[PDB]
Amino acid sequence: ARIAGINIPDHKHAVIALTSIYGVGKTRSKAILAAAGIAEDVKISELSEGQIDTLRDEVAKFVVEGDLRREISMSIKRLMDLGCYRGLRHRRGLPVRGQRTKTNARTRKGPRKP
Amino acid sequence: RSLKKGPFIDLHLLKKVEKAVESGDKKPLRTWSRRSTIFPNMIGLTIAVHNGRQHVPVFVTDEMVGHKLGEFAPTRTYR
Amino acid sequence: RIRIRLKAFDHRLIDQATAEIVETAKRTGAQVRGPIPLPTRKERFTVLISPHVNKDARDQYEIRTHLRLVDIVEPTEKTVDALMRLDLAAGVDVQISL
Amino acid sequence: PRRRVIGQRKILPDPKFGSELLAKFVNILMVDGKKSTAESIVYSALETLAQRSGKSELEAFEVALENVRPTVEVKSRRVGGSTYQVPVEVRPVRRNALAMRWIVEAARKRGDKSMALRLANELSDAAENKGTAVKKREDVHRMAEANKAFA
Amino acid sequence: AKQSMKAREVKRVALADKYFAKRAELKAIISDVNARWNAVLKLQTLPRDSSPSRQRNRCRQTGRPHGFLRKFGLSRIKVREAAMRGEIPGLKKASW
Amino acid sequence: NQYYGTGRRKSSAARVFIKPGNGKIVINQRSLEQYFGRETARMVVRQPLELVDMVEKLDLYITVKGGGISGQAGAIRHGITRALMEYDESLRSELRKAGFVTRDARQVERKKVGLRKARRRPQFSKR
RNA sequence: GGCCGGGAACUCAAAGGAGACUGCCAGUGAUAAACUGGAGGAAGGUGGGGAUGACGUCAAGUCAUCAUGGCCCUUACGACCAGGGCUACACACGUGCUACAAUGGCGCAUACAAAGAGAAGCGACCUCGCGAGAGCAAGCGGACCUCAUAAAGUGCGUCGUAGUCCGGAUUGGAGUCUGCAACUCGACUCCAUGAAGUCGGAAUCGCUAGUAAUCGUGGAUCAGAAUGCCACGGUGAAUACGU
Ligand SMILES: [Mg+2]
Ligand SMILES: [Mg+2]
Ligand SMILES: [Mg+2]
Ligand SMILES: [Mg+2]
Ligand SMILES: [Mg+2]
Repeated sequence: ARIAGINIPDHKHAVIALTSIYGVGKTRSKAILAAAGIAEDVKISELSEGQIDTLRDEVAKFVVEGDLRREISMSIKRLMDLGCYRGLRHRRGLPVRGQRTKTNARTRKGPRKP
Repeated sequence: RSLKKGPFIDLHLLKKVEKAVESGDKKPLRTWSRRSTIFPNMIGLTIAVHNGRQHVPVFVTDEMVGHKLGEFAPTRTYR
Repeated sequence: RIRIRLKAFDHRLIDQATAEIVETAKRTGAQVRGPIPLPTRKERFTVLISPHVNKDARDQYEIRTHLRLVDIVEPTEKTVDALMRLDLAAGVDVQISL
Repeated sequence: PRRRVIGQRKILPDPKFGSELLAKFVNILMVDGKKSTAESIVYSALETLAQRSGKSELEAFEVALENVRPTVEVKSRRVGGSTYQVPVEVRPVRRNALAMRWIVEAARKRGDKSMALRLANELSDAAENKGTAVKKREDVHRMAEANKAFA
Repeated sequence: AKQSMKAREVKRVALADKYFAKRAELKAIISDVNARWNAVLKLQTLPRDSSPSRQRNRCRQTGRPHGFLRKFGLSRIKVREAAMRGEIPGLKKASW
Repeated sequence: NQYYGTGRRKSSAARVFIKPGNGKIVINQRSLEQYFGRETARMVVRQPLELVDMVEKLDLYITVKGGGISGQAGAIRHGITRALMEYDESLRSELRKAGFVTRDARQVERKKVGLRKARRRPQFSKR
């Protein structure tokens, strides 16, 4: 089962399977199964080939996989080219939302070095 | 994101934008207010934003409508 | 009708103020069920004891607000006289409402 | 605890079976002061113990606990600049106390699914000894006999 | 505590009734989802020091801008100096 | 005539009654098992009634408010012992040994200034 | 449905009292002080906790809360206003929160608190929105009305040891709220992304019973920002041979 995006999970719930793909998570996973009329507890095993294309159609509406990866990256690359506060804050490797860079910026800034 | 319904701007700076259209653009205007937001009518008009020392020449562009004037003037000098 | 609710801060002040209203009413009149104790609201504050620094050292404060309810069941034209303006108010608030 | 000797306060017994020994056992297993979730693990372990081994209820864990009782322990001196270990006879109140502790600490090091199962597996290998608690009980005993000098 | 800041405070408090309070009825009911015109938002050229939640609420005696309780209307240091001299009714050492 | 006993346990006020009839447990218009008492503090309500000749001795109506699970449970424990005034001062002398008539003076400690909650002094830097 | 006569018992509520004083008994001790033990009692040897911090020390802290000696500036180190900074960033440390999970996560259902605060305020019920919230809009200056549907716990089901339905950082897109104003520099919500971390080196901190620990609520500050602080309750230990 290819299931739209290149990620192919197996031997898990339908709620777990949809969360693994990029651009789709726990909230939308309920909406995709509720639209097609599929239960949360059913596994990928014991599921027909015609039943796959219904879930494949709904996930294909919203932008997912490599298209959404570049959608966020292009909005960053555009925002960096504007010459703004947030733009210079991306490229230099520091927190954009306005967190403290004095201490506890270890996520966005990166590991300690001499 | 912020400001709810309607784009909040300053009154005095709106007259300077209408001056740039009606009387025509000449030079970059030195404005102390960072509170106003960029509009479509502000495209292709030179403006200048104060940030603790002197007004920086910030050129306005088509896609700058989505952000504020204050973002384009960094206050804290580094290096 | 004759629902009167009081307020006083002191641990024993209103006890003497709510005493005199009882024997004045029930002597000439009748009924007068008596003073209901009511729950005390206590506004507990805490402020820094030192003018500078010293987080561990502080002083605690409280203002106990004691309420009472009179409840006279008999509205006679005799007992309403000699009730008003023989209270001799010692800062005790009195209110006449339902 | 210098002048004031304690009164040794008595906890209440186990409400189901009536064993005061199991009342102390549930308290060691208890974490974050949750007695309700603690006993649920303990009872689940005890039911699987007597079923697997095919022995009686109360004496299954008792004989399992009796095997993990320490014979002796040592105390750190620090008197004349050199650290001396002096072996001493552990009391019956402290004997089962340390025994019930080393069952939970041994079960904590396992890589099994539930706390009821992993603790029951420790109780299962108490009678015939391959486990971690039976390795944990014999530690000071290897240091003991050598330290018999100091007494 | 710098009497010019208290003079600045007395100005700040004295503008609350004139420019706002009465004429601050504008923007409350008028600026809402009705029927738009942006000329109501162009009335914000007023002096601004009249603002309803601008004041630090300094202590009335000294003028300290820290520890100001709304009940007493005084700073923490002036609470202890007052309370130990009585003055606040039914106030004493809290212990329970 | 009715037979009354109060009791309480950590700000949990209870009101016990005892009558001579059937052995059904009524608590806040609900059964004993339907008062969720399955885990620890399951039979602490019937702890003072352990060492008695019972079979099916007494009616009981009990109503407790305040506290949580064990606070309401321990209020019924001490409440029934005061409600033994049907049997009066005879059977209490044996009940003195058990210590269920003892009202527990242990109450939750007040929070103190410069402490995290009542005892715990927050840590400090080195020496 | 205490909801409505009514009954005033009781819980709750708070004014005034009783009770716990080594005093009743036993033993030891110079026969005295006191100690150990027992009876009665709800509470026994300062009952538990708080307030209460001697004479003085460290020329300890606060001239920045105020007061005040002296000194100094005085068309300025004053005063007013806009914007900025106090929130920076190759680093180091302390104090907290949330974790690394099956005593737990997630979903549905369900039971039990106390202490508060509230009129320039807390906001039902109702309608709209997935939601934060918005409009309409009773009641109560407060044992009534409002915040408030407390959570751990418990009943079933799912997950079965993985960087995972563990953890939430960071970033993007799109919103609400307070206010002239949220870009520097916010809270909160929605969708999506899912860094590090799988019990932490030497070393170091607190606590002796309703305590450690864990899970929640409220208040002061305040227009709007608590994981801080203060206040409250729920569940609830282990171990004290010794100096
Ligand atoms: Mg002055
Ligand atoms: Mg302010
Ligand atoms: Mg004293
Ligand atoms: Mg000095
Ligand atoms: Mg997660």
